[PDB]
Amino acid sequence: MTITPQNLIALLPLLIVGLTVVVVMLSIAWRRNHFLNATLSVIGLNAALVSLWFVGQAGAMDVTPLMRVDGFAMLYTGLVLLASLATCTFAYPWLEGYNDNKDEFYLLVLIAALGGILLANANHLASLFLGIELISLPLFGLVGYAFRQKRSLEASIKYTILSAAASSFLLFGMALVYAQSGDLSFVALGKNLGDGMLNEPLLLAGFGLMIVGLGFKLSLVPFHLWTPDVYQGAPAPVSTFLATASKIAIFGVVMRLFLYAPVGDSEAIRVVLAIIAFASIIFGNLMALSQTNIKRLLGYSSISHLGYLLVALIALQTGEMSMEAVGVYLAGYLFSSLGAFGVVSLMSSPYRGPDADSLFSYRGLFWHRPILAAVMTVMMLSLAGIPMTLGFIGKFYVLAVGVQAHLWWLVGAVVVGSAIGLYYYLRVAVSLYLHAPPSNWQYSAGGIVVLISALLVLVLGVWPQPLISIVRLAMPLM
Amino acid sequence: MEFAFYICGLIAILATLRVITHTNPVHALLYLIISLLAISGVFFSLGAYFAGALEIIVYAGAIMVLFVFVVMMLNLGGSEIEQERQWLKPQVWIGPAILSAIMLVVIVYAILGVNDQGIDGTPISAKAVGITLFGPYVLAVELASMLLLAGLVVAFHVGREE
Amino acid sequence: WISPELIEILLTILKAVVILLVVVTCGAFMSFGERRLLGLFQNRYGPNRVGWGGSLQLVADMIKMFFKEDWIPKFSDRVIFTLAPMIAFTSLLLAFAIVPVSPGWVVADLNIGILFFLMMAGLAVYAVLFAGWSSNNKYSLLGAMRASAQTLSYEVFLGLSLMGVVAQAGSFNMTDIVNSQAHVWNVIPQFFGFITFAIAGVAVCHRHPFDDGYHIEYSGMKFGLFFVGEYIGIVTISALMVTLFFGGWQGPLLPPFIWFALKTAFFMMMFILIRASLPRPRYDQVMSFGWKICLPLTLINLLVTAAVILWQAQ
Amino acid sequence: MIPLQHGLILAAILFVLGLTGLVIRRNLLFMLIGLEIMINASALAFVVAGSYWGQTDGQVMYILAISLAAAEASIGLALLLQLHRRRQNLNIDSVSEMRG
Amino acid sequence: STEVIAHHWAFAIFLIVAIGLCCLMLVGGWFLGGRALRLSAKFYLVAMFFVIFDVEALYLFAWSTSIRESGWVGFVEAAIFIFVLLAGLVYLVRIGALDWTP
Amino acid sequence: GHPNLRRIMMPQTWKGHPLRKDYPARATEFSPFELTKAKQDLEMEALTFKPEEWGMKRGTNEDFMFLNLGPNHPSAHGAFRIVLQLDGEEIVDCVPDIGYHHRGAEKMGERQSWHSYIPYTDRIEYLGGCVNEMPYVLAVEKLAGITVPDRVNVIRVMLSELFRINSHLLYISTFIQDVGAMTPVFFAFTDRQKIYDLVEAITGFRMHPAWFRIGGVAHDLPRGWDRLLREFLDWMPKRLASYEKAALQNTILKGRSQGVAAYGAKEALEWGTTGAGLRATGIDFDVRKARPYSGYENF
Ligand SMILES: CCCCCCCCCCCCCCCCCC(=O)OC[C@H](COP(=O)(O)OCCN)OC(=O)CCCCCCCCCCCCCCCCC
Ligand SMILES: CCCCCCCCCCCCCCCCCC(=O)OC[C@H](COP(=O)(O)OCCN)OC(=O)CCCCCCCCCCCCCCCCC
Ligand SMILES: CCCCCCCCCCCCCCCCCC(=O)OC[C@H](COP(=O)(O)OCCN)OC(=O)CCCCCCCCCCCCCCCCC
Ligand SMILES: CCCCCCCCCCCCCCCCCC(=O)OC[C@H](COP(=O)(O)OCCN)OC(=O)CCCCCCCCCCCCCCCCC
Ligand SMILES: CCCCCCCCCCCCCCCCCC(=O)OC[C@H](COP(=O)(O)OCCN)OC(=O)CCCCCCCCCCCCCCCCC
Ligand SMILES: CCCCCCCCCCCCCCCCCC(=O)OC[C@H](COP(=O)(O)OCCN)OC(=O)CCCCCCCCCCCCCCCCC
Ligand SMILES: CCCCCCCCCCCCCCCCCCCC
Ligand SMILES: CCCCCCCCCCCCCCCCCCCC
Ligand SMILES: CCCCCCCCCCCCCCCCCCCC
Repeated sequence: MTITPQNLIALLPLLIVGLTVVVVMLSIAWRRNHFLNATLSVIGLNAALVSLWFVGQAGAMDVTPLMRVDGFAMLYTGLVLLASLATCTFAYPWLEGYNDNKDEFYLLVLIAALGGILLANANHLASLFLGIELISLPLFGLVGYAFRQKRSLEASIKYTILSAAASSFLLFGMALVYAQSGDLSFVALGKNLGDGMLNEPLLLAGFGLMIVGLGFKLSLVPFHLWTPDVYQGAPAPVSTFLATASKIAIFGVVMRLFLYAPVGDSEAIRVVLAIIAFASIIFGNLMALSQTNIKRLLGYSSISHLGYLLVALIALQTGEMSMEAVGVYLAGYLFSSLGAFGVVSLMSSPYRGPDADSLFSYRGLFWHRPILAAVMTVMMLSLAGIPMTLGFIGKFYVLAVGVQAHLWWLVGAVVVGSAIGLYYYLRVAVSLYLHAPPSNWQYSAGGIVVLISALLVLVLGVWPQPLISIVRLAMPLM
Repeated sequence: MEFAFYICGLIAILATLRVITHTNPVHALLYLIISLLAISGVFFSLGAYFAGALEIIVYAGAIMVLFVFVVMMLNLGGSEIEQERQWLKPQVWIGPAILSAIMLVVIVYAILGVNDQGIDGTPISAKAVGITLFGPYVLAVELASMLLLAGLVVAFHVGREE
Repeated sequence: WISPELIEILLTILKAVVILLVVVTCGAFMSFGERRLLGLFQNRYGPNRVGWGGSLQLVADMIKMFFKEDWIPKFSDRVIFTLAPMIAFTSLLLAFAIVPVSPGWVVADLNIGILFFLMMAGLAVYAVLFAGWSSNNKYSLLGAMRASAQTLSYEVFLGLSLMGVVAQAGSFNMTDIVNSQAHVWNVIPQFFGFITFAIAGVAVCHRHPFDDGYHIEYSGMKFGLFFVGEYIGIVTISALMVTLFFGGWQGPLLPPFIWFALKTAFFMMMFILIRASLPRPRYDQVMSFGWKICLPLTLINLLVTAAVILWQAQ
Repeated sequence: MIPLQHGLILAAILFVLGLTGLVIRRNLLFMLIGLEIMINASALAFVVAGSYWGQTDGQVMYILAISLAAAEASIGLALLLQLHRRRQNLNIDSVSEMRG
Repeated sequence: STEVIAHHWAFAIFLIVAIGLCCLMLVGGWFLGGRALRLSAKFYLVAMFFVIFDVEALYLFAWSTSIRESGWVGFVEAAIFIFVLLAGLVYLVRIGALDWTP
Repeated sequence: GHPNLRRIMMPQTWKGHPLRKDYPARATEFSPFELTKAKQDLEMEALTFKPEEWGMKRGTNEDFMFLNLGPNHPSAHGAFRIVLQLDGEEIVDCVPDIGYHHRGAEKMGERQSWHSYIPYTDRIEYLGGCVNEMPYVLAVEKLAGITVPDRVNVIRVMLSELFRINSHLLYISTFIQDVGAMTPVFFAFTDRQKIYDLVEAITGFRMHPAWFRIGGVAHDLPRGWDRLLREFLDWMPKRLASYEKAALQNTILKGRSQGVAAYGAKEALEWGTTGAGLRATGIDFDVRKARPYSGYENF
């Protein structure tokens, strides 16, 4: 299919982010300026975020044999852009203490945001593969941005090797699926099967290998062991981006793939995903019980929350509010993770060299940083799914979707994992208020971002109807 | 056409098996280059002429050159690699080889239960590939340029000397 | 056994064998001709005593290098050390295997063509890398890394310099490329492609002025293999330049092989004159010239060629 | 007249060989080598599938696969050179300081 | 067709006789005649630049053989691709990545 | 207070001091055992290299490699070692190892008569010939109280300038060869052959004429020398202009040569630099004008 001017209007955030990549690159080539290049990056990301309005009035269309733009893609594009803007905002005060070049951080963040937008719009195996690697490789750079630091180099090497392995698994699965089906579009994966013969062995093997790759990308058990190490070793704004934008974009494209593929209605794939979701919820909650490190704890938390999201994903073919539950949960999880990782990033900024440890020591945070302690305890209550927080609204959506589809094992898993999460989240929240033995406007901007995230979490926790209406307004193509 | 396919596939399998069990890095890279040439012959036997040409031009002509270059820069004399031979110990490789064999049997069992009319080997030229590349796959090309740009920026940021 | 199909198969095989033998003989006689033409450019005679006009000199160095003692360094990797001159010979010999020297006289009428040439050059960098590594000499290793970095810096735009000719022909095939030059030779429209291809072809053949050495350990017949492969590469680059930019075998009056041989001999002589005339630039200057000037020139030439082609297609 | 199953079986054999080389080798260089074997095997599987269906899509996916392979080789060898600079060894078991 | 199989046989004989001639030359050279530093990261950077720009070159190779079929739309797409390529090259040159001397 | 007072002409394991009056001048008996021992030190020098005897410091910042450029130099300036301390391609430090061409010429000056020493004066700067003979015979004539006639002054000036042109032709051609242009050295040696035709006619020899004498020259000028001098003077300028246009105005040669190894007047003065290297700093100091000799004021 060719490209029309209307298709160009539907292409607007991708084009704006790519143009921002080129413009920031040429500005770095002109003269290295941290403030100017960070400003150009955030201006381009804000321009894409406001061009989503013109995308919405362009209507839902098919822009390529590869991309499909609708309300689904609009919602995930907005979430990815918000995560990228917050990552840049947290990254500036951290990079103020970085001795080497700081401008390449924003270039990598922009390219990863471009990959997230492509995954939001992806309707094809080619675009899904390309969006995954367009997210992953800038994250290879960003996770090991402070490569002089030993932990950052360790996390970079681990993430690079394991993500290359998962990419090989994903591509081999895509090749097996293509060998079975003959077309790489999402809607044709299983369309050449009839009379109850949907469970073709080659198609199922290909989808299993893609499940291996995507479950690496989503920190799902048993492809989850990288998550605490890479979350701990990466710079804290990189940890923010890796927790929010990468996970959200990959889960959105997995949502679209299992919605559109006729093989997404297979029983065996559903049982395998149920096993993965059960194990992910239980294992991620259990493994965070005894963590004194906030980054590893948040990595295990990511494993559990992606398990809850996968539980919502399993009921996609049966229920009708599964993707609405996914949207509400992903908005709440994005804002909670933005607040938590942003408080960690603000307390870790500026970067105090590679030879000095970046340990958090959250105990007694209220007595010198009271607003940050309030934001972090709001995020700990939100990630626990406690009422008056948006995380509870997401957990409620997941539970309603599970009860509707009679997924009782997953329902019990959610309840048990919620109790275990309650334990360790409340431990962190009460450690903030115990007793233990900046000065520029960009640090204040990061504090404003985490404060606004806390206010949004509380307000949409007590009044979730605007978010629900927005998510229901983002209807993909049936 | 089939005879070249089977010989090139056998050569690729044997060369890769030599790669993963070798101690000398330059010899392992040479066997890898041989396996890539064999896989290019497999591509040419299947009619994917542009794929075979790029297999020699880029995979065996750029990426392996980068690997060889890095091996010269390290001056790898097998320090604590050849002197240990940990992968040659049966207690080390008997587990992963059994795991890989089990995965291979599962994948082959899935493969053998698929419809197969045969591969005709009709040559698909680079002209048709370029027509598809700048037609239905335009965003793949532009975002692949962005992907290579990201790889360039990351590798420059990490691989400096100062 | 009398059948027209088998007769045609044997005739085509015999033509390919004749092409191969003439190319190898022309490479060795190109070494002798470099000595004689350097004598001509430098107001002297060169070798004109061994045989009539020195024509038997090449046989004398062939005999000398055969009966020289065969020597391999003691702590050298024997397989890689032996393998480097094999690559340096065979890579650009097989690159010649696509060159149409006459209508009906070709070895392989491949649909990839100059793609096969790029395949052969990308394999040919391994000869320098292997000669430097396997010699167990750190001077040779450093020289091989410098030479291979130079050849990568010019191989990065060799194919892009050919892409304007490919775009004009609309094909990778060499017969189609020389048939698209039936009216005007490609040196006129693809002039910038021609000069960038000339620079890249001289640089990837390790010729002056792109020539701590990675051949000091080689001796006897392996050194002769290196030299004969270098001259075979000179012949192959000259013939490819003739076919891609100077109409191949096309000409008004002479037989087509006469025109092809005359143009190839002219570019062979220009290789010798380039060695005799130009000084050697510095290493950083050479690589900065390869990356900053020639590669953007090839890209802009490809863009303008495409714009002209699409504008002229009404 | 080459079966599609035979090409897929060859690609699977090369894939599991590359994964075995990735697992059993302590050297980071041999791990990167096994990763290259794995991605090349997957790209060969795509080429076989595209040649069976008579479509350019297999070669296009091959092109994207080798673009990824080139950029991943670049980044992995940069990280390997950084590791060799800051630790003077390529033992991947020594790079294990974050745990629990 | 007889012509293509004849050309395949001729190409096979060409490769075989070339490799065998070089092997026989080495064997005759062996048989005859009596008997008796740390490399900088700029090498990696240059080889890495070659690999990346060679992949972008393959994309342009595929474009060049089908320019007339793609039309002006393909020209616009390749112009965007080449502009991204040249912006990356300008960035590499200006930051001193491609300067061998410091 | 010397930073490194090691031997510079003799090897480090040399006994005695050769220019002392009790040191015997003649060659000692050759021994293959000492040759084998010095070969063993040559092979073990790469292993037992200590970067403090040569006057350097910081002998491997863990990146400073070491390079050797001799003692087999394929050039006309001779063979001598330079050991280079390198940071990548940059030369952090370098000391030259010289004395590989020590002939004991001063010691032979104590062992030859005033007349029979003149051929040894030839071989000091072997591209100079009569230029090397000139200061020796002028100093001996000062010792003897001899004032040479004017024709002797003009003859010695002519031969000195012919050999100066010969040496300058070799220098320019070898520099152009070192840059990378291999052609002009052939024509420059043809011009050197024209000079050698005249010098062979006058003195009977090419490179070491040994023709100057205490009080004059060995013979009178042979009949017909002016024809050869006129032929060379007609031959030279077009060849020189051709060399300039073909190689010295080449921008690749200029990029190889301009700005490379630059120093000013103070650096030239503090190191005893003379000749064209000193005068390129703007210091006008030529002996033929500052302290005139051999009738150079009449030109
Ligand atoms: C070709 C197709 C179209 C391309 C896109 C449109 C054109 C893009 C043009 C980009 C221009 C980039 C260069 C801007 C130079 C600004 C110079 C300046 O005023 O700098 C002041 C300051 C420098 O930093 P500081 O440290 O504060 O300096 C203290 C010393 N006075 O810096 C500042 O205070 C920041 C000033 C920012 C000024 C620019 C704001 C607008 C940027 C628009 C482009 C962004 C991306 C758009 C993406 C597409 C949108 C549709
Ligand atoms: C009527 C029965 C059937 C219906 C049941 C419905 C559920 C609600 C009623 C039952 C609730 C039982 C809860 C039991 C555990 C209470 C929490 C607790 O004791 O926490 C304190 C303890 C930490 O204190 P300490 O022992 O000092 O730890 C030292 C470690 N450094 O913390 C820890 O050691 C870690 C605590 C981990 C999280 C708590 C355990 C969760 C288990 C699953 C919860 C869901 C219920 C499933 C059914 C369970 C069996 C009835
Ligand atoms: C002989 C026993 C084994 C001896 C040791 C190994 C030697 C090398 C063997 C592999 C390479 C040669 C294989 C034989 C090819 C002979 C020609 C042939 O079969 O051509 C058929 C076909 C021609 O094309 P098509 O149009 O399909 O033909 C149908 C007729 N119309 O052809 C094609 O489509 C493709 C032709 C083959 C692909 C090109 C060449 C690939 C070379 C790979 C080398 C790998 C490395 C080898 C290293 C050896 C040392 C360890
Ligand atoms: C400072 C920033 C950077 C600025 C830019 C720097 C880089 C500049 C690079 C410029 C590159 C220019 C390339 C121009 C090529 C135009 C000719 C061409 O491609 O013509 C194609 C056409 C044949 O194609 P077609 O007709 O389609 O044939 C098949 C039939 N279906 O051919 C024909 O029909 C024949 C056309 C002949 C045209 C001859 C004249 C143009 C080419 C020669 C230029 C010579 C320039 C000399 C030096 C100038 C000063 C530098
Ligand atoms: C020291 C020796 C190292 C190993 C050397 C190579 C080993 C194998 C040697 C024996 C080869 C036997 C013959 C192989 C087949 C030849 C014919 C052929 O390739 O035909 C297939 C195809 C024909 O194309 P065509 O017919 O025009 O298409 C239209 C449809 N009929 O044409 C094509 O597809 C053309 C593309 C394939 C050509 C492959 C040529 C060899 C490639 C490897 C070179 C290795 C160089 C030395 C080592 C470098 C360092 C490792
Ligand atoms: C069969 C195919 C082959 C057949 C043979 C014919 C083709 C031979 C091609 C030879 C190509 C040689 C290319 C050499 C490029 C050298 C570039 C370089 O590094 O130049 C350095 C020099 C100074 O650089 P700069 O940075 O200014 O330093 C000044 C510091 N004081 O910078 C400069 O001096 C600026 C100018 C540099 C050189 C420009 C390009 C000249 C190319 C050679 C002349 C070719 C003429 C045509 C020959 C006939 C072709 C048929
Ligand atoms: C359940 C939704 C969230 C409810 C509010 C959670 C708390 C938010 C921060 C409010 C301010 C906290 C101040 C705490 C002071 C503690 C003093 C202790 C003294 C011993
Ligand atoms: C220093 C750290 C070394 C880690 C080595 C890890 C090796 C793991 C080997 C796993 C072997 C599995 C064997 C097959 C098990 C049964 C089949 C799979 C499960 C059904
Ligand atoms: C330097 C040129 C190298 C060429 C190598 C191949 C030589 C092939 C010779 C073929 C001769 C016959 C060509 C067909 C007939 C037309 C020409 C007749 C007069 C020669």
